[PDB]
Amino acid sequence: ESVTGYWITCCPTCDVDINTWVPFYSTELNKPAMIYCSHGDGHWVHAQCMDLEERTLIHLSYYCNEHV
Amino acid sequence: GLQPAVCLAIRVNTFLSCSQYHKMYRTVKAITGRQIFQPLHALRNAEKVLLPGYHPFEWQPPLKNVSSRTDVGIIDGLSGLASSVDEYPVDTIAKRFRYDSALVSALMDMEEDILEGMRSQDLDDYLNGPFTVVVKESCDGMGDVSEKHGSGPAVPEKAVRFSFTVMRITIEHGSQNVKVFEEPKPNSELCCKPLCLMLADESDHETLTAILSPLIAEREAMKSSELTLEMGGIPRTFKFIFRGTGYDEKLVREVEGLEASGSVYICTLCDTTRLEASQNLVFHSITRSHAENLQRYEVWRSNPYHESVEELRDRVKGVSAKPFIETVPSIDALHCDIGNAAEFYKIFQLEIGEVYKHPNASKEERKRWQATLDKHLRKRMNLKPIMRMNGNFARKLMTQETVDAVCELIPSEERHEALRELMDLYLKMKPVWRSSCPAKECPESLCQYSFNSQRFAELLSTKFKYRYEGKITNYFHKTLAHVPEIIERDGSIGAWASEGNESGNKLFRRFRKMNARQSKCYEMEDVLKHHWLYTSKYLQKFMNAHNA
Amino acid sequence: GLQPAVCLAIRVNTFLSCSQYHKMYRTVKAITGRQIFQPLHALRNAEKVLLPGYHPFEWQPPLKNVSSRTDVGIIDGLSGLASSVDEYPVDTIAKRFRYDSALVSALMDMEEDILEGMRSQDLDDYLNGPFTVVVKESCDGMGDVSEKHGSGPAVPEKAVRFSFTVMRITIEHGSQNVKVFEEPKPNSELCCKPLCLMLADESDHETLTAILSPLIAEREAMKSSELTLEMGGIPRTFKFIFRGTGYDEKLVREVEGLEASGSVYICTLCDTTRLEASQNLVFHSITRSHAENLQRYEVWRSNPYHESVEELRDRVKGVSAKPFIETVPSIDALHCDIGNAAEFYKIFQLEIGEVYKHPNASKEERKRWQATLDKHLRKRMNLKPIMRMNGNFARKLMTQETVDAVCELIPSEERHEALRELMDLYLKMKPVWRSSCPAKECPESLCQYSFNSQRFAELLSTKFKYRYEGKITNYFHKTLAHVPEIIERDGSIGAWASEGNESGNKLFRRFRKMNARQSKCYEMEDVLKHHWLYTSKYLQKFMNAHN
Amino acid sequence: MSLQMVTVGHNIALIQPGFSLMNFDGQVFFFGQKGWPKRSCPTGVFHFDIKQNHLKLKPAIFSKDSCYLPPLRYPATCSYKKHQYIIHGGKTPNNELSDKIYIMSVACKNNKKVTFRCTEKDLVGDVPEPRYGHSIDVVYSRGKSMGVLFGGRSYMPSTQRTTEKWNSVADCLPHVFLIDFEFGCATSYILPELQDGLSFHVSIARNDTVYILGGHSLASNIRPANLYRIRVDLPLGTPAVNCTVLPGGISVSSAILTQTNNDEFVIVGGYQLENQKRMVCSLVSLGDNTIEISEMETPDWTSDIKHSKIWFGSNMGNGTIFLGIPGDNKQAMSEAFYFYTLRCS
Amino acid sequence: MSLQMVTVGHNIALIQPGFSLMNFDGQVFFFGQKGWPKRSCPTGVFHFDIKQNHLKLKPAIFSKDSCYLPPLRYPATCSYKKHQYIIHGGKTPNNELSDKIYIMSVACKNNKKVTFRCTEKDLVGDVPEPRYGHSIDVVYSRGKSMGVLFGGRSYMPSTQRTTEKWNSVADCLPHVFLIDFEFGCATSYILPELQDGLSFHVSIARNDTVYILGGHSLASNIRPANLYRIRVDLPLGTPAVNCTVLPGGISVSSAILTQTNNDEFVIVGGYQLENQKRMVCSLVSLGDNTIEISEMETPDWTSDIKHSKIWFGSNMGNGTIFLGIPGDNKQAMSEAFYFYTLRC
DNA sequence: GGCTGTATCACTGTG
DNA sequence: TTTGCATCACTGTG
DNA sequence: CACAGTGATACAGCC
DNA sequence: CACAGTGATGCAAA
Ligand SMILES: [Ca+2]
Ligand SMILES: [Ca+2]
Ligand SMILES: [Zn+2]
Ligand SMILES: [Zn+2]
Ligand SMILES: [Zn+2]
Ligand SMILES: [Zn+2]
Repeated sequence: ESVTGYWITCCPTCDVDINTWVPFYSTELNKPAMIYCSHGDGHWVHAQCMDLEERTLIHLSYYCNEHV
Repeated sequence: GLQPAVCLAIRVNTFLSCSQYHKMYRTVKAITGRQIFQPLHALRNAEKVLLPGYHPFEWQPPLKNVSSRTDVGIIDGLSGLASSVDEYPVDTIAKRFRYDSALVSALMDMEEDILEGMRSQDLDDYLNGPFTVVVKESCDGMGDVSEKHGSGPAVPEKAVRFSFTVMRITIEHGSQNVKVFEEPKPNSELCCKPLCLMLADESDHETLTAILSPLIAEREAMKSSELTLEMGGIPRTFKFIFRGTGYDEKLVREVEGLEASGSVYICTLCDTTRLEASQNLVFHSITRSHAENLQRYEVWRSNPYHESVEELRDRVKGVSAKPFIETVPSIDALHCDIGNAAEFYKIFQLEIGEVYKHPNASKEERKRWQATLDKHLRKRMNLKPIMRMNGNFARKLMTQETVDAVCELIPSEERHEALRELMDLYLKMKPVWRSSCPAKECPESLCQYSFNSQRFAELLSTKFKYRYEGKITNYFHKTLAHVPEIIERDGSIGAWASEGNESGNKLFRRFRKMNARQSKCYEMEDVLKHHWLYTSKYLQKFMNAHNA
Repeated sequence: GLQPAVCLAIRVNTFLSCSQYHKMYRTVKAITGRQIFQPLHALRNAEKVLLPGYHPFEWQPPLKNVSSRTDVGIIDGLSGLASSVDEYPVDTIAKRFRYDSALVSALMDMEEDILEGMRSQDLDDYLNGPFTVVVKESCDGMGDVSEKHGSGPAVPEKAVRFSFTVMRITIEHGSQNVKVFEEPKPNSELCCKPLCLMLADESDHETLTAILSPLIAEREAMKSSELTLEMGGIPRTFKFIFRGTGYDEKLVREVEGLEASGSVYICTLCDTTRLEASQNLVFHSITRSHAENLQRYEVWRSNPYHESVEELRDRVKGVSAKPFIETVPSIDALHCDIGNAAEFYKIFQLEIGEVYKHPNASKEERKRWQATLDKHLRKRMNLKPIMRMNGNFARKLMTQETVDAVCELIPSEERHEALRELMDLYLKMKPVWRSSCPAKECPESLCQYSFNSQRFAELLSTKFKYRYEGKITNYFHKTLAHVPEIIERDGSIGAWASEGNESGNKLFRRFRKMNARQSKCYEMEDVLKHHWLYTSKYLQKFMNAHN
Repeated sequence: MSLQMVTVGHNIALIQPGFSLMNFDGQVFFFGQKGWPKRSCPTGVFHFDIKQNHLKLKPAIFSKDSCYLPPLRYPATCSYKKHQYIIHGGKTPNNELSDKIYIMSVACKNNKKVTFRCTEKDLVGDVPEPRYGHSIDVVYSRGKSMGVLFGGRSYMPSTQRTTEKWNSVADCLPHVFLIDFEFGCATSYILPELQDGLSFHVSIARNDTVYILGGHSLASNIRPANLYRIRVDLPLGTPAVNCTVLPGGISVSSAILTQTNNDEFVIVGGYQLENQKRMVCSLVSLGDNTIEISEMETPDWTSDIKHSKIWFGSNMGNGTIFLGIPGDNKQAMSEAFYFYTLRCS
Repeated sequence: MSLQMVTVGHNIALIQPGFSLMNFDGQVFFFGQKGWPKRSCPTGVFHFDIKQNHLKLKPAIFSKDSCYLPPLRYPATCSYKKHQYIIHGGKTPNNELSDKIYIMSVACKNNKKVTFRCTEKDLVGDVPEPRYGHSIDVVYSRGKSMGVLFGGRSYMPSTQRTTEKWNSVADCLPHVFLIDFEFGCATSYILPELQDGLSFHVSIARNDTVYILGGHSLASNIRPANLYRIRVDLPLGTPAVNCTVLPGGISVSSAILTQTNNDEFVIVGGYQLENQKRMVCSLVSLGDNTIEISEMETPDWTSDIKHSKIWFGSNMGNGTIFLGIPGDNKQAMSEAFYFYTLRC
């Protein structure tokens, strides 16, 4: 965690839950990865909540679903 | 005077280690002058009758691929797995009984209760008619189990426990089956007999299969056979009908051959996409089984129709691995409650933040909402903030007073009414899938279930569409759809819950620390033996001998 | 028919909870027909004469700012701290005994031991001479103590334990002092009598001082007085000498007003800086004291000479706070051993990669070296990687077999002899500060300590100059310089250690979840009472009734 | 009046309840941190710089003649005009009261750095006892300046304090104190209108009058709605002090005071009852001999403020009040307090 | 022989001992991952791409007319020539032996993308029993191509298997199996020169001979230094097979073979004893009828490799060997292996 | 009259 | 014959 | 509707 | 040289 606690509701439809989190993308070794958006003040959102693909996440590694 | 069996019962039930018992016995003997308590060696001699591998039994027909010896106790869980340097690395210490020996020991321990119930049912106590024993299996994966210094394999920090509990025994004395025994507290830790203890990661599929294959082989071998055992004089015959409904959702996914817990197919009971579940929410059916999963895996591997990856995944709905454990499709009450509590907690977080109107989600406001909810809950309902979600938080969070307190932070009144109605519907639906006998304890709630589920789904689709439009949680889907069918099929969901195995995990963690040798090659054996001794009704009967 | 005292002793020392004892008593009574075990209310009545606040006692002169009542038991640790909304927030729950009553009870439960000790040296059992008793004080700050649900203060997840242990009692007969009693296991968890339990962060100065100020005031009042008590039907007079030694380095720095963590000034005994310690390494003295620190803080606050920040800190020698507890300058054996083991672990890591030949290295290479050492330490010594080094790991790592095992990873045999010599010197020095009576246990190792220290320092300054040229760790400095003198002054190092308090932390953790009510307003008092009962010699000696 | 959140850097832990804020020619400074000063900022005073709703606490360096004062958690602070600040009393981190007056001024100011001078002054005469939560103001009359100090809370006297109630706090006597800073002397006056001690009150310093409103009497556990006017005359002889009660007072404890415009003040924050927070803000209009107390519009409070148990704050001196709520929870350190800035026109 | 360290990305956990590396037109492919396939790469085959001492594993999609094979763990793999990889046997993640032959080829190659075709073949006749750790090679003679398969490890037969020893293994019979892929027919020959079974050995495919060196007999728990030459004659009638024992062999088990040059092979790695690793590398020179084995220079092994207890690896087909060392330091850490590359 | 047994209170831990 | 105590290779609180 | 505790207090009941 | 366990095994003692 340190200063990067990922357990925050990314969006109103944030399917991510700490109790039942599972690795969707083949990059989240122990904790889910988050994508940062620069719209407004900027915000970190869960990768799965964006409904992106593994290739898209790899290419990325911004405007979120409610900011586009 | 005090018998060795009674001394052993006292020592085992009152959480006393051998050294502490020896100190107590020494002090009592020295001060009083008479030997009130029996020596430790006498207790150890007297503890051998209860343990497996003592009573003679026969299998008709003889068990396939299982030895006919009746004098086998604690054995190595690796089952002779090759530890050679050339082969696959083995880092796992495991200890287990033989399934038939464990069952015969459990039946011998339960003999007295079986006879008492048979007498109480107004039946003569010498019948040898074929019985019917129901045993519920449970497999749990612990975490944060620290390893020990010393020579041996570099075992991981997670353990796996496989246990079973005898639920019901019935006998045929006419055109109907009369029940002669039933567990008063199915979820109690006092009746959860361990069968296998291993130190391996739950997700380590190779090691898990390598260790657990012999147990599944024995279970498949003795599904169709009869066990003859001398009980109270006459030899009597028993049959076994296994029912494994104690696994959690992730372990069910792993052992049933289904895909990862996050995918488009989100039910171990039916084959429905998440979008279809979200758009229907009410009407479904149970159409999944172990043989069907095996056929699905065979189709997936062979590709008989020459389809692409997506079409093949659609054809074989979620199965991409060969199952190796036959698990009856069921809903785990404890994990269902935990998931529903987490879902309602997130719903409260959204509701106190006005997501329906002006949903300008700010990176700071999203945390302000959680902070204010946690502070208000601590001030009103006396609940501290916790990172995960456990049972007690669920029980204290689903109460009506919790919604009454949360409504103080929501500016609107329509949202108050909607949230209160949703909580009332959930609380009215809860006692249907938690009671040990819904048809006799909550008949009105059991009958008025379809209407309540439909109203819950309609409310969740109308006044909460900002979160659930093409997305419904798996536990919500199970609770809304497959409660009545599973109740009709089994009799009660919740009696088959995993609470017993979860409490057995606590007992294991306590015994591994303060009731067993601290070496690396003996800890599992000692813990397994002491746990089996603890879950013995013959010993537990003495502690309740004061009242009769 | 077991007596209530015997039954209570059995229950307390066999780690049996009240409910388990009730079940055992019920079953034994029902299946035997005779009341072998006494009931719970009888045990509770019989335990009353053991908790603090039962025996009468007198203070002459009466203690300043201390009440004269003799019937005070478990009192609130907050000491009536204001809890109004306007005042400073209170977020701690604490329960404590009064120091005078606790010491009266501790002295009273060892009456038979005192009588036996007096008889063992041919003295009258009716002596009324001034018994001078030395009491060791320890204070520890634990971590990861779970908070409980409920209504009230939002206590943090940390606890602080304060404890005392009676070390020895001396009586002045004729013109010489003779030791009536002496603890044979000073570091044992059976003599760690608690005095105050609280739930606050160790590095929370405001709350820590607000809770611990009454205890320090009581100790100061008791320092210049005498206690009149009744034992064996005779009045006896007691004087007390308090020695605070169980503190760790961080806590002693925080309390004694020194600058926290690592800084220019590293030792709590002398005034040397890091560079001076690295340059000299063998010759120092002891100059720190509580009064000296108070004067230094006064000078720092007043700034009489009108100096800048650097000059003022140089003149104050790193004191930037007002001390409030008189901690005797000493070295803690457990933490010293742990730190030295960690330093030797780091030296092994560096020597595996041959840093003495390669001035620089990369992070990946250093991690690879650490992984290689951890992997190779399992095949030969049967050890596992540990996030934070502990005592058993230290004792296993400091053996010669460890340096023999790590020897076969260093490419050059030139470094093997140097590493082996360093390990041999450390193993020669260790028993001197680890023994409980060095003069009568290891006289040969005690006599030749300066020579070994000089050889160790020369080896560090010549061979291992790539890490210890201009920077020497504080515990290494203490071991090399400040130890030939603490043995002469006090008498032992390992006796005045924090091992007892650290082992009592385990009993605290066990009792919190096995012998205490689950609530935020009774758990502390229940744990305190049960720990005090567990540390009672009158109950303890019944278990050894066979011998 | 508008409320806006402000985020703190990596030293947010240095902010504790009762912190004092000082104003020097438009520069904001912070005093009274948590715990003893560390190596980063040995002096203990900080520069409180707010830029685009972001807070930074920069270190500050004392002068060569300074006396490095200990942190004070509830001091009594007043301004004096070279502009200087007078600090009296307070609680040190070792939880013991102080009875020393500290005068702080600005020695030399450079680019993005300020040097302070701190001087300790010893009082003579009927010296006030150590106390915290009291009010000290400065009165100018007939060309002579003095200071008026009211009572607060202290510990029990050293001859009546027991270790079982060591931290018990009792209200001080209602005696008023007049302090002369040219020679550092003090004189105590007893008044008939004052019979019960008050603590955590609000003081307004007019030309030759001190207005005292609010308070909290611990002896009676009540919060009186009393308004007192203390008039001090400084003739060639001994000073004369009179007190008068005025109808129209308000009940508040630990209220925050700001000065928006000339002859106008705003009271924000405080507690009416133990479990209730004063969510209304008051406006004080001064006059030649009379004052007017009115109620202004309630600011749009956030949901966290309206349902919190306690809150603290201080005054920046430019019409902006820096307030704080103990949000989140004592867990992994991701924000311990939540800080807002309130602008009163 | 140059030794270098390769840093692996986010697919490190996908590499477990016993994997297989295939060479297709200069590209390297990885098969036999740990656990059943995830949703990212349902096929189970990866594009083992190593560049500037960094390793990446990208998913590869099979063709529409292919069978999605399970992840094997010790298959007998051989090349065939229009280039195919034939894999037989192995252990599925459920610890059950598979007795199926999978032929893997390439359907179409796109820009930096390759599509595989996997076909399952059913054997008839004296079909080999399920086994793992054996060796299969391809022999060409008189215009006819057959395959030679030797023995390995296998579970006890179903008529002698007990749950107390369910996972016990035993060496298969030392019979030699000849497989024709044109019609998928297998014939078993019992050779009097072969008496003790072998497992984890090295097989070298010459024009019309197969050379077997190394092994580990389970019954005697020895590692004999016996070299065998199996020669297959393929007339118009029934085939003939003759086995000859030759001197000059070496003792090794689970060694890695690479082909640096024609009529030349390099053997690296193995286990001379239970714990004494074979740090030496051998050079095998092959002729039309005569063979020889010599000892080459020992590469500069790193500190971790010399003191490791176990090591595994595979051949990349370009004169390079990809071999791993267990990290043995996993405190909730993903990095559990220290892969290296070796060039001959 | 005094000892004994049991209900009650707000919580725990394995998830 | 039944009791009793030494021994082994570890633990947990740091 | 998890369930066996966790200890101190008060009151009904029996020798 | 922390120290009280921790359980099975085995030889000595009454
Ligand atoms: Ca679990
Ligand atoms: Ca500590
Ligand atoms: Zn999310
Ligand atoms: Zn966005
Ligand atoms: Zn379903
Ligand atoms: Zn020093």
